[PDB]
Amino acid sequence: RGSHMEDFVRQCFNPMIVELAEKAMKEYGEDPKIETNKFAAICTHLEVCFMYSDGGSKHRFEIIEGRDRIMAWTVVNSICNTTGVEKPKFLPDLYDYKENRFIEIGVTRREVHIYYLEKANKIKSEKTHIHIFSFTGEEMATKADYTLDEESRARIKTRLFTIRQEMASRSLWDSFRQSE
Ligand SMILES: O=C(NC[C@@H]1Cc2ccccc2O1)c1nc([C@@H]2CCCN2C(=O)CSc2ccccc2Cl)[nH]c(=O)c1O
Ligand SMILES: [Mn+2]
Ligand SMILES: [Mn+2]
Repeated sequence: RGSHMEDFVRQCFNPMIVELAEKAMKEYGEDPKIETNKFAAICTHLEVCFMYSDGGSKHRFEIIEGRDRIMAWTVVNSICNTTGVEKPKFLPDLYDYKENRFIEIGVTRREVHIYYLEKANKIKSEKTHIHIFSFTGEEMATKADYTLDEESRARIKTRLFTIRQEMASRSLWDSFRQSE
């Protein structure tokens, strides 16, 4: 079976994002052909991570997401034993070489207050910065430190709203909203 959401995801995101999401889903044992809504969510979260990395200077952000599980952890230990920063219990998404902290990036279809709370409950690591974006343009970061330029975060937000418009124009937004 081939769904509409699957054919939309492959057309919306660039091929480098799609295969990085496909490899990550199969690496954790889930089929992008069937869990199509999470397929869309990983591509979305992945693109936001890359846009976030493009916000600072050239050699400021180190990307951990998208890598294979073993290599993603390899980079973390290298950073930890370089920076003298505690090794996080869970895999983060980035590392800020300027502010010396790992970053967890969240993208939700719900209230930014709600997801931060559960994101901090599962993290339990006080050092890793948390940064949430929403499909409605809201954002909440830890200690209100949003790290990036206003222009850089704004580019992320408008991209997220474009995705929801394209989903809504294909009637796929309602199913995507009720999947999270
Ligand atoms: O890195 C993460 N997980 C490690 C690997 C990576 C990975 C890929 C596939 C399947 C499993 C899987 O686990 C990670 N996980 C999550 C959420 C929270 C509960 C676990 N989760 C998932 O179900 C992953 S789908 C998803 C949905 C929306 C946005 C982003 C994603 Cl990835 N949100 C993150 O922002 C994040 O970075
Ligand atoms: Mn991650
Ligand atoms: Mn994340």
